[PDB]
Amino acid sequence: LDPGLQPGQFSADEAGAQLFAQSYQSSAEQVLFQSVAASWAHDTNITAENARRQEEAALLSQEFAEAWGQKAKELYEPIWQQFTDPQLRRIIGAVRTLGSANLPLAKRQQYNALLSQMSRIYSTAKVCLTATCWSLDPDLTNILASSRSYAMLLFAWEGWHNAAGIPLKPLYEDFTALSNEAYKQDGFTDTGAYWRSWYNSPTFEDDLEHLYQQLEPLYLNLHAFVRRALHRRYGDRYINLRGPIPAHLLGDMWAQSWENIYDMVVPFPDKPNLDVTSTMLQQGWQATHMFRVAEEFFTSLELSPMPPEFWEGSMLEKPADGREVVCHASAWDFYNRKDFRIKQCTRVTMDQLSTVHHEMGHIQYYLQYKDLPVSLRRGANPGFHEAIGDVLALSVSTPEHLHKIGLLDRVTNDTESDINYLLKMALEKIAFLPFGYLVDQWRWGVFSGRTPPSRYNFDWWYLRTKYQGICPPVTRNETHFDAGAKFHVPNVTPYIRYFVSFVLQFQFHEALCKEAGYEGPLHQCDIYRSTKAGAKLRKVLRAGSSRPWQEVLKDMVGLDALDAQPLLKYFQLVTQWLQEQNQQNGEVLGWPEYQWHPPLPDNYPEG
Ligand SMILES: O=C(N[C@@H](Cc1ccccc1)P(=O)(O)C[C@H](Cc1cc(-c2ccccc2)no1)C(=O)N[C@@H](Cc1ccc(O)cc1)C(=O)O)OCc1ccccc1
Ligand SMILES: *[C@@H]1O[C@H](CO[C@@H]2O[C@@H](C)[C@@H](O)[C@@H](O)[C@@H]2O)[C@@H](O[C@@H]2O[C@H](CO)[C@@H](O[C@@H]3O[C@H](CO)[C@@H](O)[C@H](O)[C@@H]3O)[C@H](O)[C@H]2NC(C)=O)[C@H](O)[C@H]1NC(C)=O
Ligand SMILES: *[C@@H]1O[C@H](CO)[C@@H](O[C@@H]2O[C@H](CO)[C@@H](O)[C@H](O)[C@H]2NC(C)=O)[C@H](O)[C@H]1NC(C)=O
Ligand SMILES: *[C@@H]1O[C@H](CO[C@@H]2O[C@@H](C)[C@@H](O)[C@@H](O)[C@@H]2O)[C@@H](O)[C@H](O)[C@H]1NC(C)=O
Ligand SMILES: [Cl-]
Ligand SMILES: [Zn+2]
Repeated sequence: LDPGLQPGQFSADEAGAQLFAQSYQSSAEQVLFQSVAASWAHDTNITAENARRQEEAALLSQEFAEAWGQKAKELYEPIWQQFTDPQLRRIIGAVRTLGSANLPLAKRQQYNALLSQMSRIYSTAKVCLTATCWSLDPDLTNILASSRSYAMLLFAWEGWHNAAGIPLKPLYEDFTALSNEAYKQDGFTDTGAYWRSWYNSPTFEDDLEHLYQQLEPLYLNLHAFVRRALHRRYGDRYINLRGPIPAHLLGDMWAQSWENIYDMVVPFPDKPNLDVTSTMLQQGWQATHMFRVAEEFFTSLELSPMPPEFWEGSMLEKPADGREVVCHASAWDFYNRKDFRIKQCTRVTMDQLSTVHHEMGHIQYYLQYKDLPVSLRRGANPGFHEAIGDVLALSVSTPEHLHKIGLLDRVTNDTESDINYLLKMALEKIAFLPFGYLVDQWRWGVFSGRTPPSRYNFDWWYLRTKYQGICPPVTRNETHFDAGAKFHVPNVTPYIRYFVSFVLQFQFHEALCKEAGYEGPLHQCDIYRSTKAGAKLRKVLRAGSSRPWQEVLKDMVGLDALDAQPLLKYFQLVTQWLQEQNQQNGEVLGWPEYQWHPPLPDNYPEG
């Protein structure tokens, strides 16, 4: 590690602790910058040489983390817990936390290579027919979204899970052992405990569970209604009205979002067609337009536009030249207060439009807190970061806002239209809740040793059935590693943030709508052009992680805790409607025939 990047001396009291933190953050900017740059170079251009460079960049970060970490522990370890300044307690608490830098050299390199190999496998995995091969993004995504052929959907589902999952398992086991080894030397019982500590709530898991209890009836009812619709199209052989839904029929590879089957479930088809995708295509929208339209919403709020460095540096389309990339969307902070980028293999679609806003939400956060000390450049909690863009997308997707941007010709205000809109939103937002909740439950069990390699898939599918009410359409066994077929698992990034942001985003929406002086039903609010809503959001963004999230929430929303009530109020009309539909249809809520799996199609597997 470069002499300039190494730590000096500071006194072993609270006041020396203050000066230590000041120089730490000064050197960290350059280390973070070269780390992110090396990751950028790789994720936008997956080569062995670029993986190597990224790995050597991670080693440097680990040396850095070691030097300042050992120093922070040398001076402050026994005393920093009783320190009077709680913000200093945070930063020093984070510097005494070495992570992977706790590993000896050989194991650091082992760790770094594993992250690189898992990433490459997920992002370059393909499903071959017999010479031509389909990628996840766009090919398999498109199939799952628009094919209504059972065997074609199954081919894509099975192919993807087999191709991504199977080779990942050995590497995932080794990663887990080394991640746990690293973080246990930091005093955590396992890596899952570390991840959970970011929410600093001794009661985190109980709070989440109480939240899910309130939300579960909404899911059960959406599930039953949707399953009925699928039965009408796939028949009695492939759909069990008292069983779980096959996992490949819900419009999405992970059955995590159901918006793509909206056309099958829409209650009042005579009302404006709220799936704007075809209108976008008919009008000739491109990635560029999508990002510009999203930017303009942000500026209508008197938030920052994207800087020139964003437009010149970002990757907004999947490259056409022989180049493999990580296609999964991400927002990037280079930690030089100048470069900020999005990397997204953008598709011309309504859900991709929401994704664009979601990604730009991350960037906007980066722009607003760029002048904070480096350690305070995070969300109030990770869920805050995830909720920013979705909140704007809640406004954008209202029929009225879509009309304003030329994506919907007619404007209607009636109970039929509302039911249509709220159902579409439920398929996006309510359908996700079980999945957003279950992913880290699985992964927390893995980290704790409750779920050993011998039960990876067994436990995955237990949770998938328990929460989502779905079943794999083909038989799985422990050779399969179906969790590794989801991006966030091999890319070693946490998931509970998304369950938190799905609750949080309706809390934010309510507050910004009230702040904008909007008096109507919550699901018809559009905060577009509300500078008052903008100023209120800006305060949250400019705060970064400088204050406990409970206080930031309180200032914004009026409550210091997560709360499902604004989500419930938002969906009240369709919740009551779906209940009534199901009772009139004499549906069974849930999947009592838990053991049920669909048969194979007659000509499986040949297409
Ligand atoms: O860029 C990311 N994170 C990206 C993932 C990533 C993490 C680490 C390394 C590399 C990449 P994403 O979550 O923007 C990338 C995207 C977001 C998304 C999807 C969608 C969407 C909407 C409708 C239909 C389908 C998808 N909308 O937004 C993501 O991973 N989403 C999750 C969960 C999700 C789903 C729906 C949704 O509305 C929001 C979130 C998923 O795809 O499974 O991190 C920024 C950041 C910085 C500091 C602190 C916290 C977060
Ligand atoms: C779509 O329509 C709804 C419903 O509109 C109401 O009911 C209809 C059947 C008709 O009788 C309408 O004339 C009637 O307004 C609209 O929701 C309503 O918005 C109005 C105006 O913003 C609200 O009135 C306000 O109510 C507050 C108290 O909460 C007062 O302080 C204000 O002075 C003002 O009177 C009304 O509460 C609200 N009604 C309901 C049931 O939610 C909605 O605005 C409209 N949406 C769009 C996009 O046009
Ligand atoms: C993708 O990464 C590779 C490195 O793996 C880049 O190839 C280098 O490009 C420079 C300048 O063109 C050459 O001087 C080097 O000799 C190349 N290195 C190797 C190992 O071939 C390549 O430029 C990147 N592609 C894109 C589009 O950015
Ligand atoms: C796990 O399963 C592997 C493949 O699955 C099997 O073949 C497919 C095409 C389906 O027909 C399915 O019913 C079968 O389970 C097997 O090749 C492998 O041997 C199994 N692993 C173990 C340890 O038994
Ligand atoms: Cl998280
Ligand atoms: Zn995100």
